[PDB]
Amino acid sequence: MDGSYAASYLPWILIPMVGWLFPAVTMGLLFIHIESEGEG
Amino acid sequence: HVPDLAFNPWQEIALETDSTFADIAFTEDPNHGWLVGTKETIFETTDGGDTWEQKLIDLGEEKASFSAVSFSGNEGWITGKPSILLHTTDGGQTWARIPLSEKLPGAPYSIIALGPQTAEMITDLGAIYKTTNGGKNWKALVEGAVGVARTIQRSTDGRYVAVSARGNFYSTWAPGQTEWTPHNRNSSRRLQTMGYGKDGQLWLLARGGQLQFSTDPDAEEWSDVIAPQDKGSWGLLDLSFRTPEEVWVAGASGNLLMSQDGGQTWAKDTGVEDIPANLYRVVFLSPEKGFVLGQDGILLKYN
Amino acid sequence: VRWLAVHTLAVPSVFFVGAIAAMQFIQR
Amino acid sequence: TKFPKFSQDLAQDPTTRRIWYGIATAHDFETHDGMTEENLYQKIFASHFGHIAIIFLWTSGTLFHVAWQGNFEQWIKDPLNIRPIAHAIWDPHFGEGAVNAFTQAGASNPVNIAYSGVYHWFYTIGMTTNQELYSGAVFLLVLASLFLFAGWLHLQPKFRPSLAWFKNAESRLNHHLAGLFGVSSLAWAGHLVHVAIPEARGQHVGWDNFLSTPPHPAGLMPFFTGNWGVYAADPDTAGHIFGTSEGAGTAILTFLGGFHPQTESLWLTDIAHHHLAIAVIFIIAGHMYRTNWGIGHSIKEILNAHKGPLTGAGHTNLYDTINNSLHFQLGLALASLGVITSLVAQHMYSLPSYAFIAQDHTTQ
Amino acid sequence: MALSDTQILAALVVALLPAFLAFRLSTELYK
Amino acid sequence: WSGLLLFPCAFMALGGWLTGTTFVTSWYTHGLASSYLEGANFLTVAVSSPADAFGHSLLFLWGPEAQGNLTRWFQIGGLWPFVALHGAFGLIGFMLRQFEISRLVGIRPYNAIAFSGPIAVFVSVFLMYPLGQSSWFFAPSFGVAGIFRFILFLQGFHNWTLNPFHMMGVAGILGGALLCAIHGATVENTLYSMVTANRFWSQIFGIAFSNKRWLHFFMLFVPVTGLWMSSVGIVGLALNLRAYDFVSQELRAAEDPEFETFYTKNILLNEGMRAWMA
Amino acid sequence: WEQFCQWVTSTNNRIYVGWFGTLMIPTLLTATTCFIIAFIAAPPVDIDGIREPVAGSLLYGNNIISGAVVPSSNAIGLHFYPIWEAASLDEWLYNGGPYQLVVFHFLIGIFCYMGRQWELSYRLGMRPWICVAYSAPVSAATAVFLIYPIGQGSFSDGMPLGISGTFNFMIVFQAEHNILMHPFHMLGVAGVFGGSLFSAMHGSLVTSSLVNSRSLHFFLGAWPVIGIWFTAMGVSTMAFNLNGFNFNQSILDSQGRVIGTWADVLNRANIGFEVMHERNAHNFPLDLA
Amino acid sequence: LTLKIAVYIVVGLFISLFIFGFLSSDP
Ligand code: CLA
Ligand code: CLA
Ligand code: CLA
Ligand code: CLA
Ligand SMILES: C=Cc1c(C)c2cc3nc(c4c5[nH]c(cc6nc(cc1[nH]2)C(C)=C6CC)c(C)c5C(=O)[C@@H]4C(=O)OC)[C@@H](CCC(=O)OC/C=C(\C)CCC[C@H](C)CCC[C@H](C)CCCC(C)C)[C@@H]3C
Ligand SMILES: CCCCCCCCCCCCCCCCCC(=O)OC[C@H](CO[C@@H]1O[C@H](CO)[C@H](O)[C@H](O)[C@H]1O)OC(=O)CCCCCCCCCCCCCCCCC
Ligand SMILES: CC1=C(/C=C/C(C)=C\C=C\C(C)=C/C=C/C=C(C)/C=C/C=C(C)/C=C/C2=C(C)C(=O)CCC2(C)C)C(C)(C)CCC1
Ligand SMILES: CC1=C(/C=C/C(C)=C/C=C/C(C)=C/C=C/C=C(C)/C=C/C=C(C)/C=C/C2=C(C)CCCC2(C)C)C(C)(C)CCC1
Ligand SMILES: [Fe+2]
Repeated sequence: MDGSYAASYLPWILIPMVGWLFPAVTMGLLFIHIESEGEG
Repeated sequence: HVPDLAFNPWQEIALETDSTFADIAFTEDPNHGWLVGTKETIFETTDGGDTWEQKLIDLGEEKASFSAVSFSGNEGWITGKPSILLHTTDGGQTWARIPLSEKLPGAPYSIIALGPQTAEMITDLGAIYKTTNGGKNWKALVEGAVGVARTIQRSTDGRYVAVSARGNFYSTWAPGQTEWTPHNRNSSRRLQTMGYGKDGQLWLLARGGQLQFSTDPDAEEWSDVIAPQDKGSWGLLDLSFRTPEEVWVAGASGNLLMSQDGGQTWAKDTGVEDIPANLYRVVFLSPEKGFVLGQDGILLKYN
Repeated sequence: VRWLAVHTLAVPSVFFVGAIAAMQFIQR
Repeated sequence: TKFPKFSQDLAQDPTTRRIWYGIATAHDFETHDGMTEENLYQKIFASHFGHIAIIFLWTSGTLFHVAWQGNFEQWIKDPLNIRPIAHAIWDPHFGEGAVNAFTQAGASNPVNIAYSGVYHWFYTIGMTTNQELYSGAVFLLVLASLFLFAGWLHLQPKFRPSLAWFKNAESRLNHHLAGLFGVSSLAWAGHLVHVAIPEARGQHVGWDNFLSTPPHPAGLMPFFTGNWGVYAADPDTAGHIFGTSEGAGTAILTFLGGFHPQTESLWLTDIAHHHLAIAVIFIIAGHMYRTNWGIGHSIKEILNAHKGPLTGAGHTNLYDTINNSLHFQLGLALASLGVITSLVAQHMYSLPSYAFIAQDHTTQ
Repeated sequence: MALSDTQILAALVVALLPAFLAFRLSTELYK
Repeated sequence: WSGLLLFPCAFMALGGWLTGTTFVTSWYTHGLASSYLEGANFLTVAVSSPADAFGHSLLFLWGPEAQGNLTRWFQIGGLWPFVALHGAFGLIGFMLRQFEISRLVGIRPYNAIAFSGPIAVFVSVFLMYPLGQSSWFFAPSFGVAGIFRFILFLQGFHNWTLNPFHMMGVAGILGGALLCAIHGATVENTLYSMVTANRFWSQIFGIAFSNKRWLHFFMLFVPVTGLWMSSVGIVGLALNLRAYDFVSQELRAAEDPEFETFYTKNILLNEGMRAWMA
Repeated sequence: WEQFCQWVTSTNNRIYVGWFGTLMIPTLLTATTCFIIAFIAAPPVDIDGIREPVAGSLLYGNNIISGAVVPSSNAIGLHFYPIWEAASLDEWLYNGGPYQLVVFHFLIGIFCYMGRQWELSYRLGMRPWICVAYSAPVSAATAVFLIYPIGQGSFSDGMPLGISGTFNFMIVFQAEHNILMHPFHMLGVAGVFGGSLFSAMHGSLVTSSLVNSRSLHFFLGAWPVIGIWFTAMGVSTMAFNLNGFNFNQSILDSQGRVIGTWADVLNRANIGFEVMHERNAHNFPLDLA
Repeated sequence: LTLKIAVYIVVGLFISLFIFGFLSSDP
């Protein structure tokens, strides 16, 4: 997909990060945090 | 404005000097009293501070500014920067200068006479010496320096508090310690003065006339900020207790204020505000005999 | 050439970023 | 298990209920373990800062995406035919049929069509080029940054407010009525007078030349002398074309009433006098409650005085009840906000303010 | 006229700041 | 030609800096953790200077200070000389690169004479000062915090602010920034179009700009001259301390408790800072 | 009277005045006059409320470098201190009131200088980015001269109007706030460095050609202004006891002992600056005669 | 106190003149 707006390459990388990289990272960190034993 | 006061109990005296006042001391209640100022300004009185005459004393250098004067019974000591220490055993009729040891750490700051032939010596660099030989010898009580300091105050029981050179933090010393305990300031604003109250606790005055009271010996917890001038942001200078309950403070342009409830309410004394000087210290020898020392030879006597 | 001009910087950078990514976890 | 740190009963649960109930009771500060009143209020204050920052970021994003991928500068040239564009579409899962179908509004890529009616709002308040939209977006970003930093700072130990500062009802009411409502509405009336109306009459006014050109040919003289009727003289004619000087008046504060003949919306000068009068009323209202100068009413005395012979105690002790309870205040605020939101809908679908917004039926 | 790509990049750089401030505020609120 | 004489060296310097900032440690050179591996952040990480155990020896890989080993070569701190020397070589390579670009185009080389300032700054701050000092242990580190530490050390040991050369360098830097801002602002104002700006400055500032070439020369010349003088002052500090100390005021204030000057308080700060590290 | 206003707004005067100049000129002239008088012949202004008067006037034994208009006294605090609140002239002179008068009239003057710049720029028919650029030094001056004294709660710790006073103020600021580690002074440093870099590059390019430019000049002029804005905001934040990053003792071992980083050394240097001597238990001479 | 009054009238007349001139800008 492409568009005529300025900086058309920004969605190409920003959308995958907000769709794959960011969700994967935040769910990984949240899963790690919610399972850390002790220090209740 | 600020709440007013019912009266002015401070008799104004305009001494004949341009020096800045440093301290006062008295041997006996009606006997001759002495006051030390800047530029070798020593004044003597005979009627409890009502009449003062300048004692003209000169050394090789005319730049030995006296800082503290401590009199026990009749014995008397005068300490000033750069190093100068006068010791007398006749109330001050004759002054015998004791040449200070060349290994004195920094300049002298304050001295207190513990009794017959004793003197607790304090230097601005943070050295606590003691003599029991009348100046022949000196024994150190702390083996280190707190750095340059703005003010150092002595507790009633013997503790010492020293504010840093800029007010960023402070330090404390208790008897029997070879070091000093440093503490970051317990106020938002930088420290200006820190003193030991008559209650055995500490109090601090930061910039802008903010007054804070500690209610514990460790001084870790502190009460709320107390501003005697709420709207006005004058810089308060000194605090004192006429009674263990009544409080007095001194600031700039004669801003001498008085609190009947330990800082809760401050009433401005308009009687002495007209004085064209910045008051420096308030000393209450007794709940009836008090002196307010300011600039350019201006004194206030308590009636 | 352009091939080296890009690879000499690319081939260590991925190694290094993977290293730092793991160090972001090796901390106790 | 560490999570959730704010509750120990949930932290010792071995099942999956721990995670669900940790998410569920996260923002209920009133029942956390070892929660004090002061800390509760301070956490609420910081969180409210956070919601405000989020709102500003949301508005900035709306503005930015409209300015970037929209057709505002072409929408203004023909608001009755062109469709406003919300944001571009980048869906890798799209086929060719969807790509051809969604290349709408005379664009060159798949694109959405805005139905929030922001184009009408931006046109009505005098924004005519997308550079202004971009500047507004950046300014909103800066404002959100400032509010986030304010929350962080007023969370600090030495800037942490006291409990009594959170229970000063009189001062809060005075400041928020006079300042948050009165002053803000007065500034909005000033914006409409100084910028919006001249832009509606085909005059370009921006930061570069607003300090020079006066909104009226007689500036500030009649206001202080008392000749206010000058500002209401020579209003816009019924043949006025929005955005041009054709058949336009010079009056700034009028009570023309009704609708603009072309845009089918309320007259902007009516908006100006309306918001200005509202600002004056609010500023008078804001000087009602005494704070520390003796003058002013005290809410406790008012409530305890208005006792009734049929209600036994009347509105006695209600001040303490409302001041001590946060749920009471939240309920009152939610009721008021809901009532005025319904009012907003009812009085906006029938009295449109933004230009050409009545024609666009889907957005309405 | 339409925006320039430099404006978009500058907008992202500016938006970096509220991200850092928001992270700080969230970490402070976590305590 | 010489455009390929700096690329390998500059790339090696960059790679060395990147390797040092995340893997090597300053435990055996400064007793500190100065890379990402130990737990340091972006501001803290630094390629620390070599320890004070060798002197001015460069710690070569084939030199007997490391004997070909790599773990030793990193622990001894030879990565700092490696990075600094390769960076200086590449920087002079870019000097010659601008020189040869100007020669090829045929116009007078002015980008090179302007770029000369950074060359002098680098060779003076990072190379000549430690040479004048005892060893590399007092050389500045390749880090954000290391630079600040070096700055504070030079203030404590030299009163570098009171030096005329740093003063005129500060003036040059600030003047360059002011001229840059004013030129950009005036260009986007008149957006020829010089008569309007000239009249605006003649009526505002009185002493307006004679010509745009004159203004361009001035903005070219002020910061490069400031940097050159600052580098010359540092080099002097290495050889002969050029700090005009008013000992008359010092003696006047030593024994007079009623006299004080901000110079006296600066001297107090310097000597206390000296005494602070024993 | 209309002829006077016609001359005032005239774009033909040799040195422009404008309507902002009608208020700019008196304030600037007053500030210059009182600053010169205070620099030459001011009495020793005690600055910390203790018996250590500080002299910053030439007639009292100072050269050009050592001369500095002394800030107000700690006795004043933050209070407004005009002459009529002084019971006589000598107290006002000895309490640093000249400093307050200078700074207030000078701030008014620079604001009016901004106004005059914009007024001439718009009357000459030019889009006024010159004031957008000039706002940065004004913002920095306000932050370091008015915002910081209020945040710190007193006028005593303001920057003295002197070369040595500036250095002392900067060093004490670093000691008490750690400005170097604060991100906004780095933003300002990057701004000024980029300004110098762009100046050198643009001058070289123009002179080498002597016989995208729009956005080029725009960003060239915009980078340092943004940097100065950011550093002024940073100073204003530092005023209310906010500081830079404190990465000290942030790295431990398996047992709990601090390892230490360069930020730790920076903290140690700051502590060394804030107390100009050694620490405790460094063997004071035990016995003195 | 006469100096206070003089300064008051001086600054008041200055600001009043500035605001009066700004509101009747001839060009
Ligand atoms: C909250 C406001 C908001 C929203 C909902 C969107 C929505 C969108 N943006 Mg966008 N954007 C915004 C603000 C916003 N923008 C701002 C302020 C900027 C200026 C920096 C941008 C710059 C921007 C670019 C440059 C691009 C997008 C793109 C997109 C689209 C791809 C999905 C996405 O967001 O990831 C990408 C978007 C970002 C990474 C923007 C960062 C997020 C902003 C700055 C702040 C959001 C914080 C938010 C309040 C957090 C709420 C949390 C909540 C869910 C619990 C999507 C329609 C892409 C697009 O149009 O593809 C066709 C694209 O290339 N945006
Ligand atoms: C396989 C099906 C599929 C998939 C995967 C997508 C994927 C996408 N479509 Mg899409 N689309 C589809 C079918 C699909 N479409 C169909 C059938 C149609 C009808 C023709 C469309 C019509 C369509 C349009 C018209 C548009 C898209 C857009 C998009 C993109 C939006 C990116 C986004 O939402 O990120 C952000 C992700 C979200 C908002 C998801 C959040 C959802 C949860 C519930 C909220 C979070 C809750 C909770 C708090 C989460 C906790 C935190 C979490 C991280 C763990 C994305 C690539 C848009 C686009 O191009 O973007 C610029 C767009 O404008 N699509
Ligand atoms: C003049 C001084 C002043 C001002 C401006 C404010 C302003 C504010 N205070 Mg406040 N406050 C003040 C003094 C002031 N305070 C004092 C003196 C105290 C101590 C007694 C407090 C104590 C205090 C507390 C304890 C709290 C606040 C909060 C707030 C914020 C509320 C958030 C909000 O909805 O605002 C935005 C509101 C408006 C813009 C107006 C409301 C809109 C109404 C309903 C009319 C609708 C307008 C119009 C019809 C629609 C426009 C449509 C358009 C979009 C097209 C707000 C920014 C709260 C907060 O967290 O903020 C950080 C909070 O919890 N204040
Ligand atoms: C490489 C080293 C370096 C560099 C480049 C900088 C760079 C900078 N530092 Mg910094 N600093 C450093 C090391 C460094 N620092 C160190 C090591 C320390 C620790 C001691 C500090 C401590 C420090 C402090 C404490 C402060 C700075 C500030 C600044 C900024 C100066 C802003 C300024 O002057 O206001 C802009 C210029 C003016 C305000 C001048 C007035 C301009 C008006 C409008 C005109 C006046 C005209 C004049 C009166 C007469 C006209 C002349 C003629 C016509 C007659 C600048 C970004 C300051 C800052 O952040 O600024 C807010 C600041 O307060 N630094
Ligand atoms: C603020 C710092 C600063 C930086 C980062 C910088 C950087 C740059 N300016 C250049 C140019 C210039 N600079 C100029 C004037 C100026 N430049 C200045 C200040 C700087 N200039 C100043 C103050 C002036 C005014 C005199 C001119 C006139 C030019 C150019 O013509 C040129 C250009 O066209 O720019 C676009 C480029 C140099 C290319 C080169 O030599 O290739 C060789 C690259 C090498 C050798 C790699 C450098 C490695 C260094 C020396 C050692 C390693 C450093 C570590 C990796 C990083 C350590 C970081 C710590 C501080 C934490 C580069 C983009
Ligand atoms: C400190 C502030 C005090 C300043 C007061 C300044 C007021 C200035 C008035 C000057 C205006 C001159 C024109 C007036 C001449 C007579 C014209 C006339 O009859 O107008 C008649 C105008 C309308 O009549 C015609 O309308 C036509 C419309 O096209 C024309 O265009 C003109 O507007 C007018 O000729 O109507 C009014 O002005 C009626 C009076 C409005 C005044 C308010 C009273 C209405 C009751 C509402 C209650 C409000 C009470 C105030 C409460 C205050 C609460 C805080
Ligand atoms: C004072 C004063 C004087 C001079 C005043 C001068 C010279 C100027 C005054 C300007 C003022 C006082 C205020 C300007 C305010 C602007 C604000 C506050 C903007 C806020 C924007 C928000 C919050 C949201 C923005 C939005 C944008 C950008 C959008 O694009 C979508 C809509 C919306 C979401 C609304 C003098 C001394 C002469 C006389 C006495 C009065
Ligand atoms: C249980 C509870 C609660 C809840 C409840 C609710 C929330 C309620 C709601 C309610 C509502 C929500 C109500 C409403 C009301 C309304 C009204 C009451 C209205 C009125 C109106 C009127 C009266 C009008 C009139 C008129 C007309 C008709 C026309 C002309 C003009 C006028 C204005 C005159 C709370 C939290 C509070 C508290 C606690 C308990
Ligand atoms: Fe140019």
